[PDB]
Amino acid sequence: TSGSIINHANNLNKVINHVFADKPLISETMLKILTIDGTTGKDGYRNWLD
Amino acid sequence: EDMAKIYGAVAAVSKNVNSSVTYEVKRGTHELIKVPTIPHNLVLIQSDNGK
Repeated sequence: TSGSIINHANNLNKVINHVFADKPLISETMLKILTIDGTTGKDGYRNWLD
Repeated sequence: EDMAKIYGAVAAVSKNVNSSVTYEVKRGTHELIKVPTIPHNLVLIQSDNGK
């Protein structure tokens, strides 16, 4: 349903913004693995959480 | 510190619910003008002698 997809997309962005704010929840070692393909750290974490 | 980050993220999701909406119902409503004088169209024509 469109409502479920819209709700999930907005909630996913809100969580990602909060986890990366201030001191990031996940370490730099994980970000290196997720960014090895050229994607940004925020983008790589968002896909993996999904 | 990790748990504080996790709990705060969940709280933000819970605060994304929507309470209600508010709007103004005005369609179909028009203003009224006020006409001061009645438009009579009568004229009196009389001869000079008054006949």
